[PDB]
Amino acid sequence: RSWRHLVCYLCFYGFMAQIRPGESFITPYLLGPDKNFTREQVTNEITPVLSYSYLAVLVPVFLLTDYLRYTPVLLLQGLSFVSVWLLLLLGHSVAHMQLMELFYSVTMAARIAYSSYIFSLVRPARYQRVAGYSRAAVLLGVFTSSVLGQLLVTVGRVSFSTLNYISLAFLTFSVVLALFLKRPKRSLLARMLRELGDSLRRPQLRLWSLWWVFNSAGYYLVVYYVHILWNEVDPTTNSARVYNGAADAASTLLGAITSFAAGFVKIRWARWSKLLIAGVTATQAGLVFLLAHTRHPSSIWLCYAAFVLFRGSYQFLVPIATFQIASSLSKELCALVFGVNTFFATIVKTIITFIVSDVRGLGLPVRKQFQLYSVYFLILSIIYFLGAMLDGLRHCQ
Repeated sequence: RSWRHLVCYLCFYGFMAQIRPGESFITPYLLGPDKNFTREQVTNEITPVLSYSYLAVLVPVFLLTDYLRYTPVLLLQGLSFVSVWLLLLLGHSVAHMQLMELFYSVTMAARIAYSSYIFSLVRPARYQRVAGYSRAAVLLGVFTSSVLGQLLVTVGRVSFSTLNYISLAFLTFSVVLALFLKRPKRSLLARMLRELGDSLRRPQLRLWSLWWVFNSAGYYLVVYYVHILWNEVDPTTNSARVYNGAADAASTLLGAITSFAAGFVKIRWARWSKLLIAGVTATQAGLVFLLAHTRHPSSIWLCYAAFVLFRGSYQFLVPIATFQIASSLSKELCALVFGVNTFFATIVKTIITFIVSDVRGLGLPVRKQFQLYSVYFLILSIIYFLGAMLDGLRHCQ
């Protein structure tokens, strides 16, 4: 009886909090006529601050979430989203946008807290069902937010400034709603070290761990800079012409459908893993190279298709990795295993972005940067293919 109230309220809160209309249109807004911002300043100054701040903030945020009750951190995440949008709306110089990226890193940092919170509150026996409902609700919210924003701008022909104002009310409502949710009762050691040592010896785990470390950072870099590349391809003379949100919605739908597929044959494809990684990485590298090589104004639709295909391809691979990693370990150690992996991936991403894009260095523009990322992904694919071939060589004997 009373259980249903919280069961629906958690899903409602998640769905409402994923309603960010202007998130996908932030990059065009920065380059819009109303703001005297150059593309090179955006590409060389802002996102490096995002990456560095993410690396700086990750570990303390997770440790605070685990030590403290989750509800404070969830409220902090909502408040951080509010602050990010306020700074974006009132940003007046490059330093303001740098601070905005600093705050947005915090919001990005606490996304994983939600799953742990839901796991803590719900009874262990009923955890699976409620977790599935929550994942469905949050994915639906993410899918509908971009659709709502893009449809509002496209046919409504509303200006960009209006869109962010509309988004602000939704963010305020999200934080207000989040404030109410009840805090978990009680979710607060050589055994952990022994378990980590024992599990680490497993062969299957290391491959996926390295994949998560490197390919994840590459994918995140591509995701960050793709919007700037799109703006470079075509000027946004008219607000309606842009369809950034539509690509995000399509990518969300494709990722959902393909992730559904992974579970269908996750076990049946366990034996063949290196070859699968090589094949997927090859397609990702080809798509990145295609994005880099497209310069004609009228091919923009094909660029959108390549991007949605790339994001879908990356999304397809995640569930298999999560399943393979989780099986050996236990719930207690899973969060630590994921956290360490995430931290190493962020360190790698920080190094790469500081080298390629950060000032006081190469500082290459977006085009050559994507051209370099293409070679990076191709090298990863070649390494995986060579490893698979070496493994197969012994199998014959």
